[PDB]
Amino acid sequence: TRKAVIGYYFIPTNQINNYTETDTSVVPFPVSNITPAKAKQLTHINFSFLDINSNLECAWDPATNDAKARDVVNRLTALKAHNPSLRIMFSIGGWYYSNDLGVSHANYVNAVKTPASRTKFAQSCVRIMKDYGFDGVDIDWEYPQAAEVDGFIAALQEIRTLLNQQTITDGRQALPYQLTIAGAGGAFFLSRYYSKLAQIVAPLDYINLMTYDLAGPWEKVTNHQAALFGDAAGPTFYNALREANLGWSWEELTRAFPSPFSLTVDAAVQQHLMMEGVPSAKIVMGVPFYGRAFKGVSGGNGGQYSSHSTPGEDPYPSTDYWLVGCEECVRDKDPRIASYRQLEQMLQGNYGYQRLWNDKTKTPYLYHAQNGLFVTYDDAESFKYKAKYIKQQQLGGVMFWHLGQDNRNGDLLAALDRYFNAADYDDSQLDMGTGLRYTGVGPGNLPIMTAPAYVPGTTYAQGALVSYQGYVWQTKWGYITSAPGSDSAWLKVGRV
Amino acid sequence: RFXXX
Repeated sequence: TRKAVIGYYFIPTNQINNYTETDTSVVPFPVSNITPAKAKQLTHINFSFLDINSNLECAWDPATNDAKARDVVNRLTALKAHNPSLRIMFSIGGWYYSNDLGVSHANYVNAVKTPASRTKFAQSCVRIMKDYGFDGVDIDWEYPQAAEVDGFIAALQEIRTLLNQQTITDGRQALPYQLTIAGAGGAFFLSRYYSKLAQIVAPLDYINLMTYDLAGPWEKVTNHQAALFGDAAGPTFYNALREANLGWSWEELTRAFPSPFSLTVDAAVQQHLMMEGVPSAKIVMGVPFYGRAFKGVSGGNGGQYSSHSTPGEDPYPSTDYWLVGCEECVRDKDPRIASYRQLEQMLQGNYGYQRLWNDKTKTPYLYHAQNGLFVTYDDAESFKYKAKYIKQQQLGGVMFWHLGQDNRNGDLLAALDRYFNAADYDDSQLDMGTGLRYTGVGPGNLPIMTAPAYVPGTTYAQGALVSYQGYVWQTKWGYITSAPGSDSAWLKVGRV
Repeated sequence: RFXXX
């Protein structure tokens, strides 16, 4: 089946109110930039972002000029005339609105609190969907805390029920209304709801892993923000998942969650696959269409893993725009982030940047020998490995943040589409390398092994293997006399 | 992310 290619499309409320397709200084990336050729390369466009107001219902930002909004949305839905598989989803949330200290956080916690609030919220979701002409709902709450998870799950189940009803009522059997969420792409935020992943993913068509922002000025040493695989020379992190309320034994926790570990895209994907009831087909790998920059770094390894002097303070202090060549950074008042479009232009300039490649993480990075600058980002080359990985692991597809950051020729989007569907692209020889793989093993990814059937009344020594209840077991110590699942001395290590 | 985003 075709791999999903989900592009978030974000347009600031101020750009909506001043929408125009003839002045890039007002609207850098209007919808017209999405030609029919590009509409065909996408399977989903996630319009971002809608919020949840005080009436605990899905709603546009109060400052939004509604007529301008519908006009922009209508331009997006008009693109469906060029691609019968394309869906224009709308995303509820985002960091600004939903983070713990976000301007609308309480509305999220309250919307999912009760059956009544959940029914009211779900109905507003479907209402907004049919009202503006969207094709599905994406929930991007960053992020629900463990105590709000059961409500979160129930809310998703309710939206699922209403959407399936709407699909029938609207004869959309060919292009069913969908439900997805942007999920965490790193163990720390993932730990908030990890124990209930199976319940969270059940009502979804896809869980879009935000497998980016895994590095940034908020960390001590520079690092790749979306390394596919790990580099032993880079920093490692505490595996927060081992502290999840899973109810697993020490032995199970340790094998599923090695710590410290390399915070990579492969780690996030494997961490989801380790849980039972989380199908590979629903996992979507997120990739960034932007890079993160660090200043005051040291050479030696191209700027990688160096200490730096980048204000991790969000609303970038000073008007000191140290990110040379990045005119966009000036426009947006922040030299710590730049779109691939801007980065490409900085590279072809003579701003003193050198593009290097890390063959372990399979990602590029820029090093400014002078000024001491380092930029972690992704490009068409890193997307080759990520696309091959998506195919090998049988993931549902790729997602990205965000469409408006691609270059004018739409090279990053074209590359993703090419790697998945071009008849003349052949990656059978692409070498995935020796970067560190996340080796955690859990209930959802037990390996096939083979073992004799456990014999009741028999005593086995330490290390013995046996089959029982459709699984293969190993003894954690010696002189065992009870049965698997009935004696803590046995560790389930394989299936069939 | 992670206040700007």
